[PDB]
Amino acid sequence: TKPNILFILCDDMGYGDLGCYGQPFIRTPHLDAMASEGMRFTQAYAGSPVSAPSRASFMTGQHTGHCEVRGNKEYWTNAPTVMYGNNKEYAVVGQHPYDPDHVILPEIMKENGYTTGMFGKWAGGYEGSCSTPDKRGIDEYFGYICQFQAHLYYPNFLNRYSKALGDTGVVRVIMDENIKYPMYGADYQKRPQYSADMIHQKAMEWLDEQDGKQPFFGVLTYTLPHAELVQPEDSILNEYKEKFNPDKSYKGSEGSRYNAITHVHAQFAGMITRLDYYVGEVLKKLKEKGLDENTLVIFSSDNGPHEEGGADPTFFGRDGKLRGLKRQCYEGGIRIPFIARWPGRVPAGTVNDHICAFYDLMPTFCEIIGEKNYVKKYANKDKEVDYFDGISFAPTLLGKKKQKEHDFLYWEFNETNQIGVRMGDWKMVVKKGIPFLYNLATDIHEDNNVADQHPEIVEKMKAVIFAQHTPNPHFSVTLPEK
Ligand SMILES: O=S(=O)(O)O[C@@H]1[C@@H](O)[C@H](O)O[C@H](CO)[C@@H]1O
Ligand SMILES: [Ca+2]
Repeated sequence: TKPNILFILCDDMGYGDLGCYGQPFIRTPHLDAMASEGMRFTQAYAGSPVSAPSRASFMTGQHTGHCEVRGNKEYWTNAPTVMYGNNKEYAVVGQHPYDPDHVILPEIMKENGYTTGMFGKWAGGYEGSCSTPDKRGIDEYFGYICQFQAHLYYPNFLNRYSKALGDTGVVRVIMDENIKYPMYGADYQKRPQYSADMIHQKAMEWLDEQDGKQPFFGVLTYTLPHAELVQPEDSILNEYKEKFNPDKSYKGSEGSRYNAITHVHAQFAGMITRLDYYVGEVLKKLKEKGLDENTLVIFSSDNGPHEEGGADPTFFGRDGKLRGLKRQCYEGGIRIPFIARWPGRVPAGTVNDHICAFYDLMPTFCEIIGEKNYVKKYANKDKEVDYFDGISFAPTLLGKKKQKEHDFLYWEFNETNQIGVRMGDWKMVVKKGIPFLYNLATDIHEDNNVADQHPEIVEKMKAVIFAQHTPNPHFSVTLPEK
């Protein structure tokens, strides 16, 4: 009968920003109940310390030493204008496209008889590119094609692809009341069409059309709690304007599409309690429709905590254990919350220390849906080598037999010019070609560089960097000396 699978992947949430992982100032009751009926992962990693490559890793089953997308690259900077009211907007939006000759996860599900849904941020390819959801195995899409467009929670348009409405490809749905008002300044909050509510409703309409004939695969890529720090001025926000006193404000960034706002500690806390509430409505709806015993639901985040649009990770991180933010190959930039729930399949109230990353999700779903020897089926014969880097963690997720272990995890990132490797207790961060070494068992906060005492380990972990990194012309890093 094949099981349904939902993956809820949010935007710029830290390892320590949820209650069940140890946040002290924000309520997350729906996700904490999910973990209490679920399995909570303690050593789970993003594909990258930043959005586009992390999402590419998940989609491709490849690490950033091999992947086509290894960073954020914009294709809208020199696009022509289009006017929505008095608002000058970009006529083509989005980021670098996925390689059309390497398979992604939505296309494997389609081959296996699933119907496919995706609600929120795409960030896999610009409008008109070789990689938009219509061409890469998505039946029903609604949200933001472009990472930069997602900066505004009250935008001029959102993107749609709907077989059901007989769209021939991606269109723009114009937000008719928003366009009457500026994009920046005092009058911006006169915009009434809030993106995260409108995108959550479309996801919920899709789900209510589902029944126990065809299996369904859903990607809920909601933008909370990414900047800007603007939302509805309702009860959720007011609870936190109460708890936090005094509070700070944000001056704004017109060039970054982050609007000025007051009570920034209140804004950020409200945005996480709002996302928790959405996840409450998903889990209830699955029970309401008799879907709960045959649906796997996973919650995670695309990278480490942020400091954009008035965010204050220092205040919210008071009791946290990990070093660093988004963009850093330090543990705080890559390690993320990961919760799984499947009544009577995934054991309830469990913690799981298995060392795993987003590039492991492709083989994990393949093993769950019955699709055997996926590499030989989907690998491209016209390539000199078609890399697949993942190991399935389906065994440990069902607490059964034969869990296999990585020799290493690997990450590289251009903006901070860093490389990260984890090999058991040992962790390497290369900065501008110089290796730093830490033991995570004696030093989780990565305070003591012990490269001096451990040269045999340093060379081994360089031997991994040399074997795993391939040329990519679009994104570059400095390798250490041989
Ligand atoms: O989470 S990320 O998408 O990496 O956030 C980044 C954001 O920090 C940066 O300012 O602009 C890019 C645009 O591609 C993304 O929106
Ligand atoms: Ca992100």
